[PDB]
Amino acid sequence: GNLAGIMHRPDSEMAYVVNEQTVNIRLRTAKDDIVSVELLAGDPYSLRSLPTDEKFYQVPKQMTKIMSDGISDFWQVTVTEPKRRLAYAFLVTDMLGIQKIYSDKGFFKVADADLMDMNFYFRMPFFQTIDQYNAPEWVTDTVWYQIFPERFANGDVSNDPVGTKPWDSTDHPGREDFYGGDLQGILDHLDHLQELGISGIYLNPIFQAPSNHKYDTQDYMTVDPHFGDAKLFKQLVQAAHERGIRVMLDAVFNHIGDKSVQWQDVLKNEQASPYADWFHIHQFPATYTPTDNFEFAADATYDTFDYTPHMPKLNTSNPEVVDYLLNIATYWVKEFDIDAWRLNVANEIDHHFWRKFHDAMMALKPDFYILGEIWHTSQSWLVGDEFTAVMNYSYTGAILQYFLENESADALVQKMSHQLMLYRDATNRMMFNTVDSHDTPRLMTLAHEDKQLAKSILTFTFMQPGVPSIYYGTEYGMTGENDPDDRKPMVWQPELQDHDLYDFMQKLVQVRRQVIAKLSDDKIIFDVIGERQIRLTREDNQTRIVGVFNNGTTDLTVAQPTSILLKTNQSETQLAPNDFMIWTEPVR
Amino acid sequence: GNLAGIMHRPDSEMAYVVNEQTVNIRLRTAKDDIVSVELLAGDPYSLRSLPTDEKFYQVPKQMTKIMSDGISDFWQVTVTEPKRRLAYAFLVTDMLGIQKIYSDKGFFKVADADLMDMNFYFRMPFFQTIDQYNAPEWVTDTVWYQIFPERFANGDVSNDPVGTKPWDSTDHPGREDFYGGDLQGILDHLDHLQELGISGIYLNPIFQAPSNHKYDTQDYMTVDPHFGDAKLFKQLVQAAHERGIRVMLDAVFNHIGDKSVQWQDVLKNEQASPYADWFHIHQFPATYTPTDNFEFAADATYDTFDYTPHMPKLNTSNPEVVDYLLNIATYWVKEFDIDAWRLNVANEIDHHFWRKFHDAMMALKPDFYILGEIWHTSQSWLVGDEFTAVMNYSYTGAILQYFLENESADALVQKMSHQLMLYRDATNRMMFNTVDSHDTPRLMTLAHEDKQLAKSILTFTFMQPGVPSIYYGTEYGMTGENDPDDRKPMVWQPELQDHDLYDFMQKLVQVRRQVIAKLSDDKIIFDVIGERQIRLTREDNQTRIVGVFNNGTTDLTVAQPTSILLKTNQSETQLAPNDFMIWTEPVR
Ligand SMILES: OC[C@H]1O[C@H](O[C@H]2[C@H](O)[C@@H](O)[C@@H](O)O[C@@H]2CO)[C@H](O)[C@@H](O)[C@@H]1O
Ligand SMILES: OC[C@H]1O[C@H](O[C@H]2[C@H](O)[C@@H](O)[C@@H](O)O[C@@H]2CO)[C@H](O)[C@@H](O)[C@@H]1O
Ligand SMILES: [Ca+2]
Ligand SMILES: [Ca+2]
Repeated sequence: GNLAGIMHRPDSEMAYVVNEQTVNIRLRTAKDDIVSVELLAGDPYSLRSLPTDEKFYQVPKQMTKIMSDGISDFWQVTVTEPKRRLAYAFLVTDMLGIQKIYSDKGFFKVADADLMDMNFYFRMPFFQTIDQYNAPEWVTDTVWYQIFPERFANGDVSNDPVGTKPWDSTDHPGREDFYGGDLQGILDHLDHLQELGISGIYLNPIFQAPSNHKYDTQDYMTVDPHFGDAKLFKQLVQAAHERGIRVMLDAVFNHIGDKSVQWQDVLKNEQASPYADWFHIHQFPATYTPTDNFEFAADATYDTFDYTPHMPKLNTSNPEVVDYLLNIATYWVKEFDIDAWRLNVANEIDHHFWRKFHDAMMALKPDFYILGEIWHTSQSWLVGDEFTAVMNYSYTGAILQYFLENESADALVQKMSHQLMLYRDATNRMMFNTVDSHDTPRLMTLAHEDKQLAKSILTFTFMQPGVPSIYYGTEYGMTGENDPDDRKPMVWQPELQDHDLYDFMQKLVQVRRQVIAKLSDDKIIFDVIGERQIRLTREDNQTRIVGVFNNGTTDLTVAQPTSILLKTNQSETQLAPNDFMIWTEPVR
Repeated sequence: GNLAGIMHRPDSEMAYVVNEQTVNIRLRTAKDDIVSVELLAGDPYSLRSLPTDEKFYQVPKQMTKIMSDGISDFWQVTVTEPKRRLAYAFLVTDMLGIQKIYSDKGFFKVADADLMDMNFYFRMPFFQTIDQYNAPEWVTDTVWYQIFPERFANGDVSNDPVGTKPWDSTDHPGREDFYGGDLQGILDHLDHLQELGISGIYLNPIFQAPSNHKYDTQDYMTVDPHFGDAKLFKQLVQAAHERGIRVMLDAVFNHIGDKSVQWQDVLKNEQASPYADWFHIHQFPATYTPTDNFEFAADATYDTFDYTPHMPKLNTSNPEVVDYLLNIATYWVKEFDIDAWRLNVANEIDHHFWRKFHDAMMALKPDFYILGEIWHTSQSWLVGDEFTAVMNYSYTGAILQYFLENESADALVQKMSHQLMLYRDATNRMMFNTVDSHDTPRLMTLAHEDKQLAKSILTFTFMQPGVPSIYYGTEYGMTGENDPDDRKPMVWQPELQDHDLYDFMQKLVQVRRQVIAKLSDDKIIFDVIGERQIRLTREDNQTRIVGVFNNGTTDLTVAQPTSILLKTNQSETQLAPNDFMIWTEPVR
C-alpha cells in the first residue's frame, strides 16, 4: 500500500459540479498499487438527522480506473445527490488485499473510522452551479484556421506598407519584411476556407501597430490602416458568419507597443505623465541601452515582455488600465460580433483582471470562448471563472515528439493521460490543438517533407478530445523553420501547392466534423498494441471510432474493418511503417 | 524512489507570492524516501535571451524539509527574483542515491532534461501582489473571547423575553430557555474582560430573531430588542475599542429564519412572491410535515440548513440577494466600526459571493478580518480573495483527542503538520483556535473535571501558530455537555468560580500576548521525546520559547531552565504525568 501516492484534493478538478445535482470525483493512486476503489458518499446531514437506520456509507459506489500516466493511476466516479450536499470518502484496496478508508482526516482501518461523523469526510458542501465550469457547445463542432494576416492574401495593393516585397511563397522572410496581406484578402479567400471545411477563423492581431506581427500595439481601438478599416472588418465578420464561420481575435493585453500614445506620453512627461502608473517603471526616465538586436535590451528601467524594450508591460492591477482594457474587449465584441478572444501571454496577467474580463464577456455573450495562450500547466486559469481553455502546447508537443523521435508509445500515452487528468472533462474538450503556429517550425519542415508522417500527425491530433486548428498553408504543405521562416507568404499558386495533402485535409476535416464531433459524451481509450503501435478509441453509447497507427519499422496486420473512414495504405488489413487506418463500428 | 509520492502543484499553497519580489515554494515527497531536494529557479526568459554563459539552473537552491505527516515529507524554500518572473524545477535525491529532475514535464534524468527550454519548468509567471494572500497584522496580537449573548450577563431585566428564568449557572438549560442576557451585561463586564487580558470579543448573532441562539434571523438590519438597540451597540463597540478590544460579529448568510419578512411573503404569495427566487423552493406552496422534533422535517419542499424547516436556504446566486447581503455587511461595518465578520456555515455559500464580499469589506477596511465557520478542509476559501481564515476545528480536535485519549504523540504531531501544510504560512497564523464553543461540550466536562488536563490543553493550544479564543466561562471552569448544556448562564458568583484557573488563564494570556505574539517570523518545531511526551519550540532569530508536555504515566526530568514562564509542578526539573513547563531562552 503506497499511501504516499494516494491523493484527493477537494474542490478541484478531482471534485467538481457537472450540473445542479451531479458531481464528478477523482482519486489519484500509485500506478498498479491499488486494485480497487469504492466511494462512500451521501448527504452529510443525513447521518445523524434522518431517523432511518440506513446510512449512506453502507452502499458504496465503485470507481473506475480511467487513466494512468506511468507514475499514477486515476480513478473517477459520477455522483447524483438530490439534497445537493455531499460528504465522501474512499475505500482503497491494494495488491496485497489491504483495505483502508481515505478521508479528509487521513487513512484509517474501516473499524477505526468515525463514519457517523459528517466532519470525517471530504466535502462538496453545496452544488453551486454559479461556480461551475461551463463549456460553450458550438466549440465542439469547430475546426479552426489560423491566419497571420500580413502573409495570407494581399487584397489591396493601395494600403501596402512602404517597401512591400513581391508576393513570393518560396521566399525566406526577414524579421521586418512586409508582403501586404490585409483583411480584403481574407474576404477574397473565404471560399477556399469554406471548401476546406473549417468553421472558425483565428486571426493574429489586426490592431494598429508598426510591426508586421502587430503584437506591439499602438492603438487597440482601430484596425491597422494597412489591414483595412472598421467597415471592412465588419463586412469580413458578417461574411464569415454567413458562411457558418466564427471569428476569434488576438488580444495583447500583457504589454503595449512603445509607439502607443500612453508610452509616448511617459517618454515625454516622465513621472508627471498620467499613464506613469499604467506601467511598471522602476526608474525615471524610462530608458534602456540599445543593442544590435532590436528586440533585446539588457538594462531597461521598466518591465517588458521578454527583454524587448519596445513592449513595456501594462499594470493590469491599476483600475484605469482595467477599465481601458475591458472597454476595448467589450467594444470589439459588441460592435463587431466576434465570437472569441485569444489572450496573448495570458499567464503574466493577474487572476483578478481575468475574473473581471470573464464576467464582462459572459454578460455580453453567454457562449463566448476565452482562450489563453499559456505553454505550461494552466489549472488555476481553467476553474470556470476565467478562461474556457488554453493553447494545448504540451499535448501536441508530446504528439510531435512521439511521431518525429523514436520514443515508446507508452511514453506518449502516459504524457497524454497526465495532461487529460490535469483538468475537468469539458475543459479537455475545449483545449485548442495545433501542431504548428507563427512561433514554431511548420509541420512539413518538422516531418523533413515526409508527407505520410505529416498526415499521421494531423490525423492523430484530429482524433484528440481538444478542438483542432490548421495554421494557414498547412493544407498545401508549406515549409519553414522558426519565426520568421514560419510566416512565408501563403502559396496561392497551383504549381507550388500540394493538392494530394489538400484533398486529404478536406477528408480529415469532414471526418472530424461529421463523425468525431457528433459523438455523445464519448469516452477515450489509449491502447499500446506493440512497439510504436497505438490504437486510439473514441466511444459513445451507440458508435465507436477506432484509429490504429503503425509507427514501428515492421508491417502490422489488423482485422478488416467493415466501414473504413480514412487510411493511407491501399490494403484494408495491412499497415506498413507510418501508415494508419481509421474506421467506425457500432457498440455491441 | 517513490515517484508516486512526489508532487508539486503550481499556483497553490505550494507556490505563492509573499511580497513584490519573493515567493514561497513547497514540495511534497514520500516520508523518509527523499534525502535531499534542490530548487533550480530563475527568470524563464533569461535562458535564451541573455547573452551570458551563466544559466540559472547551474546554481541550485537547497530546500529544507520542514514538516512530515507520517505519510509525506514537506520541503520549502523562499526565492527572490528581481525580474518578478520565475521558472523552477526540483532536483530530488532518494535513499539509494538516485537523482532525478521533477518539472511540469514530469520526471527525468538530468542528462535528458531540456534545461534550456523555459517551458520545461514549473512557472510562477509574474509575481502578482493583487492576487496574493494578505494577513492583517493586528490579529497576530489578539486573544479572543466568545460570548453567547443570551447567557453572558443580564444588564437589563426590562427587555427580558417572556418566561425568562432566574439566572442560575448550575442549571441545565433547555433548548428554548431564556435567561435574559443582553448587550448591557457585556458593557457591564468589559472590566472583567480587560482584566483577563483579552483583546477581541466574538459575539454570536445579535440580529432580530425569535430563538435564544438567534441563528434563525428575522431582520439583519436591527439589533434584537431583547439584546438592545443600535445606540447601545454603538456604545458597546466604542467602549470595547476604548479598552483596546476589537469586535467580531456573526453573519448568518446561508439561511434566514422562517419568521423573516421575505419568507412570510413566500408563505403568503407562493410563486407570486417577489422573494420566491431568494430561496431554493422545489415545489409550491413551500410546506413541510411537522414532527415531534421542532428542528426536524423529513419532506420540506425547499432547501434548508440541515433538515430544519425554520431555516430556508438563501439563494446567494440571485443578484438581489447578493445586493441585500452586501448592504447588510457594509452597514454594520460602516455605521458601527466592527473589526471582523464570522461567517456561519460559510462553506455552503458560493465562491462568487465570497469574492464580492471580500472586495466590499476590503474597500471599507483594508485590515478587515474575515473568518469562515468550516469544519473540514478550506484550501479553496483561503487563497486570499475570500476568507482570511477559518475556525481551526480539525487542529484543536486533534489536540483534544491526544490529551483526552491514549494516542501516541507521533499521531498528534503528524495531524498538526498535515494541517499546517494544507495552507500558506500567514494563513496558518490567522487560523482561529478554540477548544470548545456553543456547539461542543465544554473543556472542563471533556477533561472529566481534571483541572491539570484542562490547563495542559489550553497551554498547548495557546502555543500554536493560530490565534486563540476563550469560550465564555472557560476561565472559571464552567462545565456542560453538548448544546444546549454548553450554554449555561455565566458563573458570576465567587463561591462557584474557579479562581485558581482564572489566575492561570491571566498568566497564559499574558504569555501569549507578551512573548509568543512578539516573535518575529518565528519557526515552529514538533519534537516527540518519548511515549506521550512532546517538546514544542517556537523560534525567531533572537529568542526561543520551549514547552515540554509530559502526558505519559511516568515522571520526566528536564534540564533546569534559566527563565521559566509557566509550569504546573513545583519542581524546575521534574514533570509528573499531565505536567508541563514553558520557558524562554536566547538563540545561540
Ligand atoms: O517582439 C517580440 C515578439 O513579438 C511577437 O511574439 C509574440 C508571440 O508571437 C505570441 O504568440 C506571444 O507569445 O507573445 C509574443 C509577444 O507578444 C512576434 O510574433 C515575434 O516575432 C516577436 O519576436
Ligand atoms: O436550529 C438549528 C441550530 O441553529 C444553530 O446552530 C448553528 C450553529 O450554532 C452554528 O455554529 C452553525 O453551525 O450554524 C448552525 C445553524 O445556523 C443553534 O446554535 C443550534 O442550537 C440549533 O440547533
Ligand atoms: Ca495590402
Ligand atoms: Ca435582559
